[PDB]
Amino acid sequence: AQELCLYLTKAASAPYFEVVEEHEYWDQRYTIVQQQIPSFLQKMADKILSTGKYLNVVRECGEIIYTLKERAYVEQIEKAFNYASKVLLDFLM
Amino acid sequence: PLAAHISLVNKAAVDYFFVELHLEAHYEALRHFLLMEDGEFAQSLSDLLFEKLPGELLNPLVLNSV
Amino acid sequence: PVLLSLLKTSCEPYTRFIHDWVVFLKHIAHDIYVCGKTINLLKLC
Repeated sequence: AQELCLYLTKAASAPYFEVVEEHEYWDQRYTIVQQQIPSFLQKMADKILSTGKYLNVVRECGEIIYTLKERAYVEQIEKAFNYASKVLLDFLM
Repeated sequence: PLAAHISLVNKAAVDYFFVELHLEAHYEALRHFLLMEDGEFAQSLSDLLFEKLPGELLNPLVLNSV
Repeated sequence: PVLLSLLKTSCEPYTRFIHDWVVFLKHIAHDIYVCGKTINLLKLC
């Protein structure tokens, strides 16, 4: 029943990992919701929100798997946030 | 099958400290400052403080800046 | 065989715990306690 509950969460997470709530001057656009935090990404609750936020101020202008005691996904997020800024910061200089 | 893996972890744990985090540097650096091994520093810190001698020489504006 | 097949699966989850940091003779008892904490410390670095 640990192979099963890994088959569900592997498929019940593809929609989430293909898109933090948005709104409609820029600190009220996207804001963290505190309840719905996985409590194993709580360490990086600020780099996720900061990673996509930089992608939108440029867009409107013009794989992850869960493992225990292994942080292959915690490292995978830092490898994209370290690029999310290098495209926007360079976009303003 | 166990002791063969214990020695490889520890040897890789200690080596990780020296060649990456410079444990050998911190020791030979704290001695330069705390134990006053590096001259021209204690002879310049103590020499400054001793120039004064209460309410002065105690606020973070002089001793946190000296 | 019957006892073995039990012991062979009654230790299955315990190996996983041991598979993280990676009576009986005390010469290795205290060593296992430190052989794991090192792995659990490198995981956070």
